[PDB]
Amino acid sequence: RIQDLEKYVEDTKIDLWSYNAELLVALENQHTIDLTDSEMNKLFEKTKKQL
Amino acid sequence: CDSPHQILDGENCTLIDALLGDPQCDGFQNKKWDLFVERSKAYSNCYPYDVPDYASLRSLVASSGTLEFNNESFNWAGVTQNGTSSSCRRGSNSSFFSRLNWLTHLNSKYPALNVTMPNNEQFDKLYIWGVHHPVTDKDQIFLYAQSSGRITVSTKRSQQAVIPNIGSRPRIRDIPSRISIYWTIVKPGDILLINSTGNLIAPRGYFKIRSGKSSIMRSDAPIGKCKSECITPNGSIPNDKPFQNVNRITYGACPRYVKQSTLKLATGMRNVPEGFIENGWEGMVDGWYGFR
Amino acid sequence: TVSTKRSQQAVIPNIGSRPRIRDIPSRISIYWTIVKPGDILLINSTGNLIA
Amino acid sequence: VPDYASLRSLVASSGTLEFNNESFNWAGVTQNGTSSSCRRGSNSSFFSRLN
Amino acid sequence: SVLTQPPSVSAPAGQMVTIPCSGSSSDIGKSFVSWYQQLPGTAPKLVIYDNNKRPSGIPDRFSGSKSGTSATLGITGLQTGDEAVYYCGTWDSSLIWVFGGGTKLTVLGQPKAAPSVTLFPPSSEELQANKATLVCLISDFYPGAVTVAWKADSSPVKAGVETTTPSKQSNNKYAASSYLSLTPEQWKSHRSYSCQVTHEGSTVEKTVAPTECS
Amino acid sequence: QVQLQESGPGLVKPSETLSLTCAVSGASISSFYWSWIRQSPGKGLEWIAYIYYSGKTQYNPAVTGRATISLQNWNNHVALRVNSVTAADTAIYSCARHTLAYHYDDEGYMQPGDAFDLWGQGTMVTVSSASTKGPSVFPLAPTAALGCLVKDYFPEPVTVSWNSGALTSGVHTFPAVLQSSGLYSLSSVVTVPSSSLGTQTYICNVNHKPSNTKVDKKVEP
Ligand SMILES: *[C@@H]1O[C@H](CO)[C@@H](O[C@@H]2O[C@H](CO)[C@@H](O[C@@H]3O[C@H](CO)[C@@H](O)[C@H](O)[C@@H]3O)[C@H](O)[C@H]2NC(C)=O)[C@H](O)[C@H]1NC(C)=O
Ligand SMILES: *[C@@H]1O[C@H](CO)[C@@H](O[C@@H]2O[C@H](CO)[C@@H](O[C@@H]3O[C@H](CO)[C@@H](O)[C@H](O)[C@@H]3O)[C@H](O)[C@H]2NC(C)=O)[C@H](O)[C@H]1NC(C)=O
Ligand SMILES: *[C@@H]1O[C@H](CO)[C@@H](O[C@@H]2O[C@H](CO)[C@@H](O[C@@H]3O[C@H](CO)[C@@H](O)[C@H](O)[C@@H]3O)[C@H](O)[C@H]2NC(C)=O)[C@H](O)[C@H]1NC(C)=O
Ligand SMILES: *[C@@H]1O[C@H](CO)[C@@H](O[C@@H]2O[C@H](CO)[C@@H](O[C@@H]3O[C@H](CO)[C@@H](O)[C@H](O)[C@@H]3O)[C@H](O)[C@H]2NC(C)=O)[C@H](O)[C@H]1NC(C)=O
Ligand SMILES: *[C@@H]1O[C@H](CO)[C@@H](O[C@@H]2O[C@H](CO)[C@@H](O[C@@H]3O[C@H](CO)[C@@H](O)[C@H](O)[C@@H]3O)[C@H](O)[C@H]2NC(C)=O)[C@H](O)[C@H]1NC(C)=O
Repeated sequence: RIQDLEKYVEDTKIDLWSYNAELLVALENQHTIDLTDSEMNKLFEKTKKQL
Repeated sequence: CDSPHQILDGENCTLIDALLGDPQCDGFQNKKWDLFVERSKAYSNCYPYDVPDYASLRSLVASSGTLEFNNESFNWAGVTQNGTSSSCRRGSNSSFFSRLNWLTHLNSKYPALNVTMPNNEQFDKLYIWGVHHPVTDKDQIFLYAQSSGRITVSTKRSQQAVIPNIGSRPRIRDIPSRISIYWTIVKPGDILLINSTGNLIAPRGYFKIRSGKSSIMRSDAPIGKCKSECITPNGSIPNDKPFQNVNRITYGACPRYVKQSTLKLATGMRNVPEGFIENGWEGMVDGWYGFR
Repeated sequence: TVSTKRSQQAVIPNIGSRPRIRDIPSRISIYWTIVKPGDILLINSTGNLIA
Repeated sequence: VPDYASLRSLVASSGTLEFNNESFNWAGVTQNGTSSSCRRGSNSSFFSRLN
Repeated sequence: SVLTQPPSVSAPAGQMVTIPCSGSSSDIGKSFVSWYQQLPGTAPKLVIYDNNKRPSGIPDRFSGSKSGTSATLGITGLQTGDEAVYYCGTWDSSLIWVFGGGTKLTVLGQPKAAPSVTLFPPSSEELQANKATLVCLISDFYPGAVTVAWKADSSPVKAGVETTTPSKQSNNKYAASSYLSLTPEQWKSHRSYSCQVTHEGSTVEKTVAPTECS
Repeated sequence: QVQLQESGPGLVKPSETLSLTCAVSGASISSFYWSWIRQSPGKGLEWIAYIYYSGKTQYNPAVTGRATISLQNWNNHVALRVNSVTAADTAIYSCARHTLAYHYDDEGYMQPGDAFDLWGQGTMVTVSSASTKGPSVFPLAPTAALGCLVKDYFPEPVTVSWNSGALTSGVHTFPAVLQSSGLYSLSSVVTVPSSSLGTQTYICNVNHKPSNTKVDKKVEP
């Protein structure tokens, strides 16, 4: 009984941390891409409004 | 890596055998530690023994992280102290667990021991003792005059009582007898009481318990001279990345175990080989954005 | 012997001295037994029972 | 049976009632003991795995 | 001896006494105090632990107190059995134990006692070993003041005499012994010896005389 | 019902080491603080050192570092060795118990107590260079009185009882005296009723522990 539970705790913990990690990367990248693209899009607009 | 966390290699010895004092584990006496390293090659050379709730005893002692031991003096009335058996050989002569005292009859008589030992200090005292399970009734009488044994280790808070169960056990180190080990904690202002009629392998004192950060780890890894805040059974890892894939078991400032074998974090922008709408400029190097 | 149709509990009194508390060196161990509906509790004792 | 769930959970995890029987020279005792509660059709019997 | 206490005090039976214990501020001012009674010939006994507390078996007759650098022991209604020496003691700064000098408590009112003198001749065994010694045993006499001299045939003895200083006995009455070392040749070479025990109180001067071959 | 009995030698050659133990009874040695104290003719009452099963130990500075207190578990004794003995070291040596302190110290251990709970009788140690000489007990015969006489016995002290310690009342063990030869000599008498002058036998028990000589003489007119 106890061993079944001791495993199920550390197991279901690893799951929840694994999901939180995958989501963080995807979320984290999808944002990294947007900041870099937008910073260029700002440079284009900064030049146009200047001309 | 040994430098950051004090490592104690349990070479050839388990943690319990070192606590009891298996002749191999004499070097570990009164040594403290941060992390103990139980080996898989480690074996028990002493008298056959089992201990109920072994894991709890092992996990409790590991958390304290010290085998500091102060001896105490008990007036064992009319019994032969320092009982020895060939099962735990010691160099040349035969011996016994270093921290336990095998109490047998003295001149064909075993008087009922009613001994007392208080705890006047402000910290908890942990006594480690046991009971002997003779293999046969003849061996029982040979060791202790009375036929049936009774042991009752008491304290103001709680009371433990064990009855020896006589019977055959498989010969291990040619010894068919067994020993059940128990532990009792004596809080400050409390007092230890032992009333036994026989079969008692009483202790030689108490272990100083401190509530600490120490733990234990089953590993076959070697130890070198280096500083790394993490320790896993596979070995030591660096705590730079916030996720690890090595092992479920960690100790120290370690990343969290994830099933994923790799997670690429984007640190640059989208790479587009050859304005900007179609593609980016490969030749640019001094900066990231620019004008052509 | 405290018994139910589902399970059974049995304890033997262990004699011996205990450190005196309130001038009473003897002790008492307390147990509990839960009896589901449709089941019957029965107690068998020959001594030392505090029913 | 004490720690019933553990046996259930350990037997369940194994997932096999595979069974081979061995021989134990039970000297001078009556094997195949029988009780009227464990009927096997007409005659009385006992648990199939126990002696 | 960094604790000062008077060498001796005296009081009649049934009255009160006060034993002072002067010290510095490094010892008593900081630490606690304890009082110890040492009856003659016995191991010293503890009388007062901490400042005012007395152990079990110590009558409320005894009482203690503290006041800055000095401590005080008190006994009401004295008995003759309380004649002993009393020690104050404590820790000091350096955690080294210091006892006081000592206070010899004498209790008065015991009536005068006449000395019971008993003179034993030399043993038949000692004589058989070419040696001999005469014993004069003085017991249960009140004021210590007793003078003892030996007489060989009603003449002053030359030398070879030793006396123990008197002491209180279980009967709370003083006792003492005197020894006269004698040659076996000189034992029968004279008619009689005698120890004269003049008692300074009343000058009773009692004498018992033994003789050789009687 | 805890008791102490200090076992010790009678004499000790100067500049040598002095061995000493006191036996404890009915209590574990590890349960309380123990200290030695010695009384001497002159030079006050002198505490030497205290011990505790922790290892905490303090020595008196007036006695040089030569004294080292130990305590032993097999025999349930607390011991005391002092090397390089001088003539000043002659005294009676007693072991005594501290009052439990009821307040721990740094690292958890109990502190030494502020009072000496109980004392043992003690043992007289003499710093001499002469050889120990055994005693010789010649009885003296006779409400009357009789007694034994211990003559020319050298180790400083000597116990005398009557009938294995049965005869309590009417006994008086006298202080010894130095003979000009240089050997002490004590003698104890006992008052008894004359009606049993041949009825109840009288055997005194003289015991000279420093000479390992116990001699029981008898009295008869
Ligand atoms: C119950 O049965 C078991 C096995 O049937 C008994 O254990 C066996 O006991 C015999 C002797 O009693 C042992 O034989 C000896 O083995 C040593 C090992 O080298 C050898 O040096 C001796 O010369 C002798 O042959 C045997 O090893 C042992 N086997 C095991 C597995 O323990 C047991 O003693 C029986 N108990 C009773 C109460 O009858
Ligand atoms: C770090 O140490 C752990 C220790 O458990 C390693 O995990 C173990 O790795 C071995 C392979 O070296 C696995 O063995 C495999 O077993 C299956 C059957 O169970 C067999 O079919 C395979 O051929 C292989 O022999 C073992 O299962 C695995 N244990 C666990 C609990 O995962 C690990 O590989 C070491 N290295 C790293 C980078 O983690
Ligand atoms: C708890 O400690 C007490 C204190 O010793 C133990 O009591 C003692 O028990 C023994 C064995 O029962 C008694 O000895 C027996 O006495 C009977 C009287 O007839 C005699 O027939 C037997 O041959 C044997 O000598 C002993 O008298 C008794 N002492 C006292 C003071 O009660 C008790 O057994 C201990 N209980 C435990 C360890 O569970
Ligand atoms: C076995 O050892 C235990 C532990 O010492 C004994 O229990 C103790 O017995 C004594 C008997 O003198 C008790 O002393 C009592 O103390 C109270 C305190 O108010 C007092 O009023 C009484 O007059 C008596 O002096 C003591 O309390 C008791 N418990 C402890 C913890 O010491 C036991 O008697 C021994 N013998 C057996 C057969 O168990
Ligand atoms: C049971 O075993 C213990 C093991 O500790 C025995 O304790 C040891 O007893 C001996 C007795 O001779 C002690 O030896 C003494 O050591 C001192 C200190 O160096 C020395 O000055 C003495 O001359 C003497 O040799 C020994 O120290 C002591 N402890 C140890 C760790 O060896 C105990 O005696 C045994 N009990 C029985 C009944 O066999």
